[PDB]
Amino acid sequence: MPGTKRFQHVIETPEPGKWELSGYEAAVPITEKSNPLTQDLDKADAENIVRLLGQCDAEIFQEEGQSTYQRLYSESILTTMVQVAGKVQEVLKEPDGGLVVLSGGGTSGRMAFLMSVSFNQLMKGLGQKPLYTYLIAGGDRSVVASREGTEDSALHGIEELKKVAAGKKRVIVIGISVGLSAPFVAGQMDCCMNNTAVFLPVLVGFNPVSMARNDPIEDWSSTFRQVAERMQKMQEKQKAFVLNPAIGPEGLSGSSRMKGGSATKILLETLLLAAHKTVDQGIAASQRCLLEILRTFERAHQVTYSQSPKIATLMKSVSTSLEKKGHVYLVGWQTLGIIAIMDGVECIHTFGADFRDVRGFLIFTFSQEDFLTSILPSLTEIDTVVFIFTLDDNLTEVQTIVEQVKEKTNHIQALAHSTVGQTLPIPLKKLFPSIISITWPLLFFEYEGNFIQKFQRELSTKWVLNTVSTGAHVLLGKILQNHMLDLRISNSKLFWRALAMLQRFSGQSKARCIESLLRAIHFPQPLSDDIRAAPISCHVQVAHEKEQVIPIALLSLLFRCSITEAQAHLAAAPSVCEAVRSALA
Ligand SMILES: C[C@H]1COCCN1C[C@H]1CN(S(=O)(=O)c2cccs2)CCN1c1ccc([C@@](C)(O)C(F)(F)F)cc1
Ligand SMILES: O=P(O)(O)OC[C@@H](O)[C@@H](O)[C@H](O)[C@@H](O)CO
Repeated sequence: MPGTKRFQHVIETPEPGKWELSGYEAAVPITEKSNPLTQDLDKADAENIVRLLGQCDAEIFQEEGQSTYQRLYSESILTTMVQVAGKVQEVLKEPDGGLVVLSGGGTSGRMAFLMSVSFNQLMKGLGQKPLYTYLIAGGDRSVVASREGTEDSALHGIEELKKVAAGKKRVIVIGISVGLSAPFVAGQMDCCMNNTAVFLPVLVGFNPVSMARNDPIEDWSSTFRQVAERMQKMQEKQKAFVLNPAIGPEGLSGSSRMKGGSATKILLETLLLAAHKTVDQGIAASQRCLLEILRTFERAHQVTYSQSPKIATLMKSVSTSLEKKGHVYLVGWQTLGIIAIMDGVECIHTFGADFRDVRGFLIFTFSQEDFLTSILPSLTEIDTVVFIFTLDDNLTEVQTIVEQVKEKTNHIQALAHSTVGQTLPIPLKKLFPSIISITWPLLFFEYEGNFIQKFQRELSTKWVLNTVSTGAHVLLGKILQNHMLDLRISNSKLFWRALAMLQRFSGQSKARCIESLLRAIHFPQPLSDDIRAAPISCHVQVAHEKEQVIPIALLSLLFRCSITEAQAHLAAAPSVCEAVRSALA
């Protein structure tokens, strides 16, 4: 029938009580799963939220139990990390005609950017030509923009790869897709297997290959799963690699910007840094060198979340500023500035928030005075302003801007990284009464710009900002249990996540859920056979432009009513959340 092909991969909705027994839950990719720890995230208070998300983040370092999926510390994974460092080494010995690409969509693309900068610095600091570069779905401007739609083309990913692999003789392509999902990466990886003489594909994500994405890609013949299954066979001959530990579900279901983006840096910084740090020693990469670095990243989480109460407080101030109708400014220096901007942008698609709601700033890339003349005047009693810096930064540029921001605002908490024994100038820096001081041990670093210190600090800032941006929105009641129900469908994965949320919350059949979603997307047009049979990209392109698609679809189903009736009910209610929750009662 019309649509049977498009929706063939959709598993039927199970009867109540058989969600486990039907085999449905076992087929939900780890990355999309409901994290049991956060079943009541929507009820947790600020302090609980910090705790629940700290716990979730800790899962990245949890070891493999006794049958079960491999994890970061499992020997299969560390062995693979070693073999990849090794391949990275061959290139590093032979920089002429060598390149190393880090590629991903969305937050994977953002992580790829940071890491390619860092390792480019490191080879500069040694006076070697930079061998690294990034590739992000939608070109360079996707780094600091919400552009969720650009990950859905495999030809675009291959094109970008073609641009950059120029007339190189030896290219390593690290395809990063947390969900082993993005069509952007799948075609990069497949292209690589078709020219092994030059390309070496390495795929990074956090699903087992048997849960890799398997619905058709509109511009490509193979699925991500097939691609990944074939790379896995190539790994026996060391011609492709898959690096895919389970780190457990996200605390907000499917929000791979969080653990996924964290585990991406942890995993790839660890392995790249081992590789460099051991080439110049005339030693192979070994599990032992990786381990040192992993354990440092694991200390970094303990260090970070020991500041929990102050993280919770900052969340309560971010949440208030937004509950009223203020704005939140995230102001930071060098790469923490960027991480800040990345965080604020992700809030647009993640929570349906305006670009002003949580915005990042680097010293998007504004000057001391420029920020002072331009942005400073727009501030107000109710806003929250966050400063994010090292004691190594230029604290005279820092102290100025806080001086000036104190005038027009008082909610100004801050996030300061220091190596132990450094002191915070102005002991009357009770400009910041209750700072977030993260103090780091002394570690032995033989490289120039202390990269392990950079990586620690970036990760810890990432975690604080992610937990804050995310907690602030849950407190406002925008999250339903641990699901973001009212997302904007802006790519095929989101379209599938929407369909899944409909099955999970209504309990009704696949055909009904699908019908209600398409009716909601295409209203006021009725369901035709063309619409039913359309590529998912047509549904996406229409939904992207609307509001409350998913909640309307769900109300239609719960009330067993039309779209006209569900839209009128939604308008009768005080809020979307209240409409939905009271309909769920
Ligand atoms: C639509 C459902 C059921 O049929 C198979 C597809 N399922 C959706 C899964 C996976 N999709 S995906 O195909 O884009 C993908 C595969 C691999 C990486 S992405 C994404 C969303 N999925 C999903 C999401 C949420 C659920 C929930 C909502 O049931 C819960 F979060 F609770 F698990 C279930 C499945
Ligand atoms: O790395 P993946 O699974 O290919 O996901 C790629 C992107 O969709 C993802 O990073 C998304 O932009 C974030 O908003 C998820 O919280």
